[PDB]
Amino acid sequence: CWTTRMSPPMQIP
Amino acid sequence: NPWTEYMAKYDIEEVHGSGIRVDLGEDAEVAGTQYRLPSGKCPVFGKGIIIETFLKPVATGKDGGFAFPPTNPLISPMTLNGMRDFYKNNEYVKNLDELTLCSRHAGNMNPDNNSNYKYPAVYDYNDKKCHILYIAAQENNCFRPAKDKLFENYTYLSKNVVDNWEEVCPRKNLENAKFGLWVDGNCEDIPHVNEFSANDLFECNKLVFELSASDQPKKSHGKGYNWGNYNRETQKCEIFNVKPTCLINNSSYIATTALSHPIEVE
Repeated sequence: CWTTRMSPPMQIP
Repeated sequence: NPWTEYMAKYDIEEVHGSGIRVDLGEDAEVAGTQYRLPSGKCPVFGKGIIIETFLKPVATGKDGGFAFPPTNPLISPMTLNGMRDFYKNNEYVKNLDELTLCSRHAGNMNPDNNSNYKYPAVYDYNDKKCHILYIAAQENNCFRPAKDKLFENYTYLSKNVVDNWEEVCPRKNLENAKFGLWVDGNCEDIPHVNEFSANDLFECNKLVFELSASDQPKKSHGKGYNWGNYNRETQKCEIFNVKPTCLINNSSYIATTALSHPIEVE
């Protein structure tokens, strides 16, 4: 449901 | 004033800059809707939320807490070692102290389709776990913020917790010391204080927290009754709302703040 702001950007559902 | 550098961390209005009891000093937008959210720059030692517990995952799909729901990979709750391993390629994050790391970890999760909404967090020193709070609300009195024996190892963290809080934020209580105001080469007593009876330092710290800066009626910008001189002999919690600028040596006193740990002394 969330997307990481810091690189690398991965989507945690 | 030779106390300037030392007393700098107790200028809570400057070093924290937001509410303590209730921290909602900033606003952020999520998909076109404005939300209030914590923004204090200092960690709040011993602060938790009492629900008439809150670190339980929030109910998804209402007997849950304020914390993040289960994820894959599970990023909340996450241990200190778990966080450091998770950011092992990020040199700007992996070596942060446990409190700042928890704050940056919570602020890493964007619920928007590049907004500035960053979740607050709670670091539990007991089992060294970082809990990302999905619910940023702190009082609805139904729940309320408070310092408790059950909360003594919790640490309420906003998104703006500075990485050098150890240097510029309060933590320890000052034993054999008394907050004062520096006037003409001498440290004078706080001219006016509000005396609350307190059995020990813990109870005094609890009272100061209850009366401290709050961004919600029961933005403060850090203004409020954030300090307290506890006389351990007369059992008086002397609470005031002006920043101290020096220390008076007095074995009967322990200097505490709303941000300070309820037990630790130095």
